[PDB]
Amino acid sequence: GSIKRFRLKQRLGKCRRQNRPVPHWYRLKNTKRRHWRRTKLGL
Amino acid sequence: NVKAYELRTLKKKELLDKLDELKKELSGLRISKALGNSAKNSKIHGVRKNVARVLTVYNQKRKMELRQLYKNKKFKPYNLRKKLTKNKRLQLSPKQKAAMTLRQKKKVQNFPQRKYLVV
Amino acid sequence: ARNPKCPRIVKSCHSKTLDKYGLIKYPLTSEKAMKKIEEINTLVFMCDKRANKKNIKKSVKNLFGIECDKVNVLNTLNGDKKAYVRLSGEHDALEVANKIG
Amino acid sequence: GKAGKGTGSFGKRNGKTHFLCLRCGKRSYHLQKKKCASCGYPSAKKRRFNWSVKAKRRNTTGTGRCRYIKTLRRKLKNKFTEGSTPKPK
RNA sequence: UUAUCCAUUUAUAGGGAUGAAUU
RNA sequence: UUUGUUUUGUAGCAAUAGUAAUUCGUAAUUAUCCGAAGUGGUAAGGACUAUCCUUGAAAAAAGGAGGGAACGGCUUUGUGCUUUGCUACUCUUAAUACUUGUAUG
RNA sequence: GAGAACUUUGAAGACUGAAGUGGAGAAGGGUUUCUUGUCAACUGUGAUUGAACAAGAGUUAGCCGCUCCUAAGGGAUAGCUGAAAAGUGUUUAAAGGGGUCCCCGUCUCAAAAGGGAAACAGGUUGAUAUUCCUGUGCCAAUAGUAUUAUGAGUUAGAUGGUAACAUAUAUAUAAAUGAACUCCUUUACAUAGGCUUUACACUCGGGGUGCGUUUUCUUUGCACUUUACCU
RNA sequence: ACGGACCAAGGAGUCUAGCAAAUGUGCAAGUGUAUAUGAUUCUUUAAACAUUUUACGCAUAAUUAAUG
RNA sequence: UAAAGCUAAAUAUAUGUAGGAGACCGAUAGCAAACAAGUACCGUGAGGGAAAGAUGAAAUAGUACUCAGGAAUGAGCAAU
RNA sequence: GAUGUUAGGAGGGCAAAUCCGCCGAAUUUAAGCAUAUAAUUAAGCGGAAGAAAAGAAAAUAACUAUGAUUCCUUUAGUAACGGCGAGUGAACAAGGACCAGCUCAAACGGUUAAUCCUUCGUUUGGUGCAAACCUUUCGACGGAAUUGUCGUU
Ligand SMILES: [Mg+2]
Ligand SMILES: [Mg+2]
Ligand SMILES: [Mg+2]
Ligand SMILES: [Mg+2]
Ligand SMILES: [Mg+2]
Ligand SMILES: [Mg+2]
Ligand SMILES: [Mg+2]
Ligand SMILES: [Mg+2]
Ligand SMILES: [Mg+2]
Ligand SMILES: [Mg+2]
Ligand SMILES: [Mg+2]
Ligand SMILES: [Mg+2]
Ligand SMILES: [Mg+2]
Ligand SMILES: [Mg+2]
Ligand SMILES: [Mg+2]
Ligand SMILES: [Mg+2]
Ligand SMILES: [Mg+2]
Ligand SMILES: [Mg+2]
Ligand SMILES: [Mg+2]
Ligand SMILES: [Mg+2]
Ligand SMILES: [Mg+2]
Ligand SMILES: [Mg+2]
Ligand SMILES: [Mg+2]
Ligand SMILES: [Mg+2]
Ligand SMILES: [Mg+2]
Ligand SMILES: [Mg+2]
Ligand SMILES: [Mg+2]
Ligand SMILES: [Mg+2]
Ligand SMILES: [Mg+2]
Ligand SMILES: [Mg+2]
Ligand SMILES: [Mg+2]
Ligand SMILES: [Mg+2]
Ligand SMILES: [Mg+2]
Ligand SMILES: [Mg+2]
Ligand SMILES: [Mg+2]
Ligand SMILES: [Mg+2]
Ligand SMILES: [Mg+2]
Ligand SMILES: [Zn+2]
Repeated sequence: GSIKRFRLKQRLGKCRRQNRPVPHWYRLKNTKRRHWRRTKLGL
Repeated sequence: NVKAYELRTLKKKELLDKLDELKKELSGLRISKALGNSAKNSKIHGVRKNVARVLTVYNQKRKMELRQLYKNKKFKPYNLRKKLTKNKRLQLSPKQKAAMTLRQKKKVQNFPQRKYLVV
Repeated sequence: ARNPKCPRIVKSCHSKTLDKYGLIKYPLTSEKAMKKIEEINTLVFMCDKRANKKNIKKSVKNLFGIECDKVNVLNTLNGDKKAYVRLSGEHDALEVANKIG
Repeated sequence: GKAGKGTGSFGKRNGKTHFLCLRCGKRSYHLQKKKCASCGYPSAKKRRFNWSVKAKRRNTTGTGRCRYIKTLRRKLKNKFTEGSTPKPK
């Protein structure tokens, strides 16, 4: 809820970071995307 | 863009001073990056590398001095001790392994495994 | 009382524990932060997740001619800390902002 | 009864029985029991079973960078004495 | 009775003739 | 020190804040903010009364009491203790200055 | 806007009807929040919308909680069991604290609804507010030595009051000797019934402001008239 | 009566142990060189070759609970 | 010659790493996994557990330009 | 005997294919099933190593005798066991691979523990650029040891 453990918060942050799409420039030298409503983190 | 061989000669205090300066520079770069800028965003990496090098040099120096301090004297700090696989450490020294009982030694001395060319 | 003939471990290496450089990571811009700087003489800094309020204050003191009245901090969901630093009335955050770059 | 065994009942499903688990990081730390279903956290052991071969394989030594073990590998081959650099120049 | 077993407590004076209570 | 009368104050917070206005300007002024009472819907408290073969947690923490251990300071002499001479002393808040790790969250 | 029944704005007409699709929270969720974009797919019709996609941005506390205490309980210490793994928790223990040697004494976890140091009001953001700002407070700390002031007591420890009991109002009621060792009390408690007191809420009558109705009628209908902790 | 909407790919008497008869082949009162050794054997060589300058199997004899 | 002990060799290895192989398999095969595979995802949990290779010699030839389109796309007398 | 954050040390966990203990089934086969069989197997738990374990005869034989273990070829699908059913099932010899033996206890030595260890050292060497190792003999101050170390077989 609105009162999380610090560790949990960190995990959430990490997940969020993971979520973001490939920086496009790489493509010139993702399958693991997630949606908060369809696949749960099961934390 | 200072390299290792130039830093080995410098006194520790001087090295420290250099390092602090480098750190300061890095901080500035970071600040710039944070602000809407992309001018010196690629310079930072080099600076970081330099800093790392400096740190390494200083660390090595520190280690050397420590080693000098703790020369012989039976026991030594576990870091300065010859770090090797635990099992190996546990294991008896080759000499120890060899060490036979007195009678056995005598026997060995008396009748060694001689070479006896057979024709 | 301990009386060790030789100390177990001697980390002769330069301290790993975060100094001022690394404690305080960078000033934050952002419209919010700019507003803060303008209206309430508060400087916003991204800082190490493991920096304490005292520590941050110390860093601030060291990194700039600034004195801090109060420091509020929060953990961002990017795994960084945001420190809201209110400066004492003697200082003008704007001028100090300018100085910082 | 609206809280029947199917859908009605699934609505009352709130509150973790297992959390993340320090040591394994696998959400199998039974909170109430204070024991990990996968590692047996508090028990000074890893809790692995020869009847769970797949499980064993998914958690063995080779899974996860081997921070130190990897570094050590090849040392034997080298057989370099400990604390020695190569000759300068 | 000493092995053993059970109980009791802070293991607290060897057996008989509707206040306070301590250095 | 007590009695009589008057003027104040939304008891301080408090009007500088709100709200409803009215303007003037490209934010400021002004005027308002208070006299009577009923309903008993909530909530809390109080004193009670009744029910029980049901009598309805514990500790951290705090307070009070009994009890009467110990007993001013300084100077000198002998081996913390004893003897001799002198009178501002024992408290207590707040402030301050100084060392000791940087003595407010 | 290429394109609109389902994007936005106005005007109607309607519903939800304080047991609300309204405010706050908990569990669970985890960036869904917000701004600027924006439409490949998804948004079972469309869609320019979106809880979608993209880029950023956003969560500030001594006082609100957790953090401390114990509860049902749990994990362990000593043992003792058991091949061990585990099962038990004083059953035959040399089991840290308080005072000036004695006197106590399993440890630790377990409540974000039990117990508990202390915070309120206005303002502010695109998104945070008892957390930021302005203002006013409160609580806990605060080493030693030395100065200071503040008042007590003495010339080793006040007084009043018949009594119930009261008294230090110094910026601030700070100060009313007290050790060991005890004894209490607070913490600290069920349910039902009514009765009372306060509070908010609602209402009524009047005055004061603005708005509404006016073919006719109405000294009229509605709105605002506010006041926090703390002392 | 059951199975089959359709199509593409996958999809089922195999492999080893010992025995058997069949037949092929070599040798034949013998046969099989087992392990293992040896080599002027070493990409193939984990095969091929060689068998110490009375091993054992099965067979050559059967029969009996059995000393035999 | 029990009720004390030690001791290399031959021998075993479906684990790990590193080599070398095949009358082996050839992307529904071969490890579950030729690919960001024990990955995504599912399960409270013990666990379960995929799909998914190929342009060309060369993208240092990955579609220029013109026209119609809101745009996608389409078409070209154009183009690799 | 407690006690020590005393000085110096060790154990714990991970990893298992081979390996060594324990502990321990059932499906299954017997055309049922109960002994048997699966199987001294799987799982469980504990422990090692590059191998482990075994090993230097309280061995086999009945010979003209062999001579630690292990492993292979063999004995041998044999002796034997087995509702004598299903099934199970060695060993000696023989041919090899490899071959390695030993020391404690006890006997003896008291004209004397001849032993051992901690700490502090002392000075010749050999390598290496260093880091480090590698050896060499020599005494102190402690202890341990007479409830027995060391030499002798
Ligand atoms: Mg939650
Ligand atoms: Mg859902
Ligand atoms: Mg905070
Ligand atoms: Mg059910
Ligand atoms: Mg539960
Ligand atoms: Mg006003
Ligand atoms: Mg719709
Ligand atoms: Mg209605
Ligand atoms: Mg209705
Ligand atoms: Mg709503
Ligand atoms: Mg939104
Ligand atoms: Mg649609
Ligand atoms: Mg939007
Ligand atoms: Mg998104
Ligand atoms: Mg609180
Ligand atoms: Mg406690
Ligand atoms: Mg309890
Ligand atoms: Mg237990
Ligand atoms: Mg607790
Ligand atoms: Mg509470
Ligand atoms: Mg049929
Ligand atoms: Mg059909
Ligand atoms: Mg079919
Ligand atoms: Mg086919
Ligand atoms: Mg034939
Ligand atoms: Mg042995
Ligand atoms: Mg495949
Ligand atoms: Mg272990
Ligand atoms: Mg058994
Ligand atoms: Mg059967
Ligand atoms: Mg059958
Ligand atoms: Mg097993
Ligand atoms: Mg091992
Ligand atoms: Mg061995
Ligand atoms: Mg054999
Ligand atoms: Mg035979
Ligand atoms: Mg058997
Ligand atoms: Zn775990």
